[PDB]
Amino acid sequence: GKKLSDGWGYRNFDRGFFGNTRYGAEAPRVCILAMGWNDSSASIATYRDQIDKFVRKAWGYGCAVGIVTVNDNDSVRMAFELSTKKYMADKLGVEYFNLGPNLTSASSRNEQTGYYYYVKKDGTWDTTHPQELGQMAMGNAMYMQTLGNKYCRRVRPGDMLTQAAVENYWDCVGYPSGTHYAPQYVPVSGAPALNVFRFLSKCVTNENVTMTTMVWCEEEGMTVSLLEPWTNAAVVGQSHNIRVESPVGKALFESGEYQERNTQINAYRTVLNGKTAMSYFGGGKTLTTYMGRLRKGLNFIRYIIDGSPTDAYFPMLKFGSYKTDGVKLPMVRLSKEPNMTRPAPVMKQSNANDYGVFGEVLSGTQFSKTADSHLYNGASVGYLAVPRGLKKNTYIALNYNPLTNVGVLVGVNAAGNMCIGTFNNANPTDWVVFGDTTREDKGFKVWEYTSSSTGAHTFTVESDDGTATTSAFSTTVATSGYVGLYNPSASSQLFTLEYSMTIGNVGLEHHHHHH
Amino acid sequence: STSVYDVPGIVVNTTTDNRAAAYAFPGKIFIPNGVTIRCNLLPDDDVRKFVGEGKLIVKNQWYAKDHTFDIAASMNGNNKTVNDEIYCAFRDQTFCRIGIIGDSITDGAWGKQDWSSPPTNSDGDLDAPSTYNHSLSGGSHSWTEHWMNGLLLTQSRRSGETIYQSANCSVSGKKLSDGWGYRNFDRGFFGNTRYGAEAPRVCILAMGWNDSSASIATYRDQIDKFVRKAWGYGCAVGIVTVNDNDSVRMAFELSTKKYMADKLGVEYFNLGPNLTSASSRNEQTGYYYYVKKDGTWDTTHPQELGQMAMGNAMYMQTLGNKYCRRVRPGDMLTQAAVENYWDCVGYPSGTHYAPQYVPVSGAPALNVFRFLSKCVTNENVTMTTMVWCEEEGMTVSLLEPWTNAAVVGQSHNIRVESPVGKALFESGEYQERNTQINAYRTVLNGKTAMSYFGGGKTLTTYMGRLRKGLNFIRYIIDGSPTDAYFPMLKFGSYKTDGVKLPMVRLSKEPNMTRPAPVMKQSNANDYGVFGEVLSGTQFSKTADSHLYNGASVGYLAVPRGLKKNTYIALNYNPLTNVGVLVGVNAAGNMCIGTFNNANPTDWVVFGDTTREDKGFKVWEYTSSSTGAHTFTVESDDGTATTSAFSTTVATSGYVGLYNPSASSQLFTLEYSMTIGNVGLEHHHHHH
Ligand SMILES: [Cl-]
Ligand SMILES: [Cl-]
Ligand SMILES: [Cl-]
Ligand SMILES: [Cl-]
Ligand SMILES: [Cl-]
Ligand SMILES: [Cl-]
Repeated sequence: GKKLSDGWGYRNFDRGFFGNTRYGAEAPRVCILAMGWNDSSASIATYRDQIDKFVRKAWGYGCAVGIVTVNDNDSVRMAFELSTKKYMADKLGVEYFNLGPNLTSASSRNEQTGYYYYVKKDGTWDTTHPQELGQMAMGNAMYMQTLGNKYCRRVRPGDMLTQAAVENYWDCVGYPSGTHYAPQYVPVSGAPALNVFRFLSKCVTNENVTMTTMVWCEEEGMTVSLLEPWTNAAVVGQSHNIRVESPVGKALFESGEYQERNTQINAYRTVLNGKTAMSYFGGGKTLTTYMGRLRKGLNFIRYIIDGSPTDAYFPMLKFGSYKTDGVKLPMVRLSKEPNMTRPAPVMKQSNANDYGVFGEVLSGTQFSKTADSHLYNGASVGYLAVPRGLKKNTYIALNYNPLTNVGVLVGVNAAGNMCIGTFNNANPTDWVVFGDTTREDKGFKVWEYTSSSTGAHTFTVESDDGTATTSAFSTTVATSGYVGLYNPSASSQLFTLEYSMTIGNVGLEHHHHHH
Repeated sequence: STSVYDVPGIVVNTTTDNRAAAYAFPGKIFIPNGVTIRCNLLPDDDVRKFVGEGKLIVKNQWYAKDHTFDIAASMNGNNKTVNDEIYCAFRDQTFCRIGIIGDSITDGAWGKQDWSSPPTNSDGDLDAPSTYNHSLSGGSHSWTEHWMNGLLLTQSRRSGETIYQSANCSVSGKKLSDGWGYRNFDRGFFGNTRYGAEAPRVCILAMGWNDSSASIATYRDQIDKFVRKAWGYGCAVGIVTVNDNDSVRMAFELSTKKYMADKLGVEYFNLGPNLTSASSRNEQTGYYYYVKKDGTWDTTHPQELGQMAMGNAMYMQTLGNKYCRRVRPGDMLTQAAVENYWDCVGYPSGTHYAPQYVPVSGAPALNVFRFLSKCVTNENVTMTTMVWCEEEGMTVSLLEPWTNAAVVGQSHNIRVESPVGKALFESGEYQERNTQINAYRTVLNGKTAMSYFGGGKTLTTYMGRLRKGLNFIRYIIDGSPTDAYFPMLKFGSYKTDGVKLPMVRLSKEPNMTRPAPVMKQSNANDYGVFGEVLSGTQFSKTADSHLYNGASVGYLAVPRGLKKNTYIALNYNPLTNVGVLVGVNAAGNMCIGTFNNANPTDWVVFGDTTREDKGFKVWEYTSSSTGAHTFTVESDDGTATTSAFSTTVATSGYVGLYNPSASSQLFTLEYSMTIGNVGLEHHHHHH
């Protein structure tokens, strides 16, 4: 209810800063003039003079002065603010800020956000005084226009946050010591993926850590994936997890009079949450976790490592879009050379484009790689179709990792049965054999699911004639990779197939009985 | 400088014309603060003769009138700003005459094929005295007037009053190096009573192209001279580069006009980039933008679409900056702060209505909105907005959030034009060319879903592709409505729009009484009204209708068929519990029907009684006549077919599964909705 035209802001500069010993009883190092909305009946000239008066008082007392417009939701106020606060900021040579645009973005995400941003507890409409999420979106804009400008990366689909200059973007606080650790760059080798990295960044903590970062999404519909580049001495079951909040701010108090409303809004802010792949598969690995959708504007990312680790490595983040993420291999028909001892990807890119660790995880192409796990597992569906079947001793490879030479095989063995197994840097020793011995050149489908309990990739194979089926194969070893072909037979053979990995969020069931 | 009191021949009063004495004196003249003299300056007289903080009384050479020249403003700048004046005029609702001094491009070539220059005398200068208005004549379709169009369309959201008007004093072949722009400042503005016979509130210097043989230093000095004259007479000065299509001119413009704009502290504008975008959209736009009526190539004087694209850039760099949203695929324009982006003019009253925010409920979609914006009109309305597309290949969808008391058949329609401007005159000598170019501008047009399905509903309409740059969106509501609600707009891409559900195999629980979507997102991501309409994913929703209906194809495949009393749901709306069912009934026949918040009472049953676990496809089409969604079902063995099902009730929703049987069952399916534009037929005979 206070106005700049009244002289209230000018007077209470003294009373507010000099008169408050908790505020230091002195001029503040930074002084922000944020008034404007109340005064629209006052002349442009009048208001300009009041701004001049205010700025020079603050200048004289040693303050670094800024001027900020906080809201853009009123047609006339926008023009007024431009002619006074923006005008005087330029003329006086003081920094100008507008939080309005980001409020508009956050509040206009869909058909429901208008409620969350502008509807008061008494059920009335107010775009002048935004609700909790609105106040956060404004603060987020102010952060981006200050420290965020150099310390927060602006991202679009296709971008990656790597292990380089992590100290710019990440912190690493230990629990319970509360130590803020400093990143180190160490050379890594002795495993194919590490030889790709050459160097990773880490902290030596010997305790649980919380690694946080922020990114600014330039577009709606964006997504994020997690790379845990070296799971060192981790043990399966530890509570490693990750969480994304957007918009960002001081969390509402989960207590008091408005505990329910506050819990509701915080939950709404939390757009992603769950266990990482490391929690499923343990140490000595390099693992990828699909997470899901982000929000336009500022996103807060909190990453927890459990089990009191000696070394804690910073993760990398890959950004995509929910409109294109997945794996999409349209129908292809191609021959492969005989006497192979190693599966080969159906569709390759240049090594400069993808060296097979993280860059093409669920990127949604004919070149894409699956992920080891999802934040929301047991909700996605891998699908392979081999319409004209396969020759004997000929197989399709699923989740094949050319770097580690590990993947799943499915096809027709020498005896003419269907079979599925784990190619673990050698021909499988865990073959699951099924159906009659006449499976050559007969079509089948393969469906892949994941367990939200174990992280295991479970496979169901069904011949088109309905005679040969199995779901008896499951793996926690060949959990991600590319589609490949394998021809260990003595003759060149044709392979016809398509593959698609569809991402889901709500868990789905896929069981039926023999009846 | 010399003090004015020491200069021979000067008389310090307000009546004696000190002009002859002042310019007979060879040096500069200092007039102190608070002191005014009469100096009847002639248009060629260098106003930099005077320094200090005094004032001149300057007689109008064409009307019985005087003008004040402020030397302090001329010497130090007046701190006025083009944007400041334009935004101030919007807020204060005061008149804002915008004057432009320029050359051929700004004159209006080739904004319309019958373009002509302002009248000029035998000396080559603007006629004065004058009642000429270029905007109503040969320069009616210059980029300046398209710029005005954008301003006036933004102004329309407050009032019907025409506060933005141009004074385009631009003549082809004229130069700044000659001193022509400096001289004709006076003649153009003072000498024209239709232009107010005074300095304009805004003054734009748009010259540049002609002068490339003149020195950088020479040209800088001419800009300095011009700006200070305009400063002294009270103008908010801007400098604009209009074209970027010449390699050498770009560098020249940077070293003079951009350079001096920064040094003098006046706003700088470049319309070039947007011209480049619009003109480089594809392999054919080069013709539309740069080929003259005589079949020759000219990238210096763009055609009609080029002039509009330039004006659009100028609008974006002025009022458009706060009053036009910049969009990319994924963005939505909602019901919040519509007054910033929309107007609402009634017909025939011509009233400009003000938006109201009212609480809504009593229907699932309204409970999602909680609040909508509307106008109470009791008459037909036209709602217009503009958006700026940051990318090529973008699309738009329409949401009509509450169709209130609408009746089926009313002519509600929507139209998109891009680039934007004053429409070419559909008459005269170039009626055919003009009609052609306007049609080309109009990138989308057609009936809305409300026109098909009527009142008491919430409806979505897919529209189609937009253009990079400024897009004009006009929305008409017919049938004299009491309430008119503002629509929301969702933006996508033509490369990804549709519905795409790859092959999925999943089981569902027995004894359901409600279909359930195959693939869900979080409620925060999509609450099922508008956010995922044709977004092109496994989560996406279909639309009730298209601007271009009867051109798209829904496709469902159920390769391994279905168990008895088990169905796939199409267009299922979980909010209203409404959708289409197709599958195998308890008797073992195929069937299709409308699940209207209950099991269907309109079942269409066909085929023999052995359809269990036998594959079928389903094809969905729309009528451009009725808006109805018509279905064709065909079993893979060819024995069971029907096209006898049609709905105007279950017109949009998600893919779902329905298992009312007593056992858990597997469902294998894929679905795709492909958007088309040219209408297609899909009928065959039993022969
Ligand atoms: Cl207030
Ligand atoms: Cl006020
Ligand atoms: Cl100056
Ligand atoms: Cl004459
Ligand atoms: Cl010219
Ligand atoms: Cl020249």
